Amino acid sequence: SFVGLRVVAKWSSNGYFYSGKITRDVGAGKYKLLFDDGYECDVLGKDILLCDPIPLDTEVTALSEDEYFSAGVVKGHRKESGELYYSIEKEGQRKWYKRMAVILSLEQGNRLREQYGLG
Amino acid sequence: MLIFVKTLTGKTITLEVEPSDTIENVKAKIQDKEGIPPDQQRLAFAGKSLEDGRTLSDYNILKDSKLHPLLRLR
Repeated sequence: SFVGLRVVAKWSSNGYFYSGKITRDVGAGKYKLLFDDGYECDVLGKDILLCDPIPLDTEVTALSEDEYFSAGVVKGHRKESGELYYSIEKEGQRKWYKRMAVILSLEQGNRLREQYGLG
Repeated sequence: MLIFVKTLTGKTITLEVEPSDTIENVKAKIQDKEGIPPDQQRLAFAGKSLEDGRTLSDYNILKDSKLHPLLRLR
């Protein structure tokens, strides 16, 4: 049911949500997640957003070219060769970011939980 | 100040630091959180190594609070 779905999920109380996919429901409200960067761990369902792609006008945190993460707003997405890219605006300028370069702060992800949270 | 550190496993962790933190202190913070001994840690920011003997301020990385640098272990 949720297995194989793309999600954004955090693994600590006050942590950031990172993109990945669910690989298993392990019960006790936990799910095994494979994050896109290769990290695998069990995460609480309350900490999973079943949101893919992240919707337009969501405030996110994105890794720019210069290797700083900072806040921006999603303005579009595109799928190419099976990879997803987001068009994100920062300080008035849009650039294209790989999916795995886009994360959510606690506050940013909490804004999505009512609509998209698991459970 | 919030920073991110990408480990060799693919996992990214956060830390709080100030410009006055020494690189050795950053490595000790990474050990404390993630268990990686400092002797295994080689840090970089945007392709430039952050070396023992220095502080974060020496690299002019930390600006205002909204910019969160990603350091990488190599």
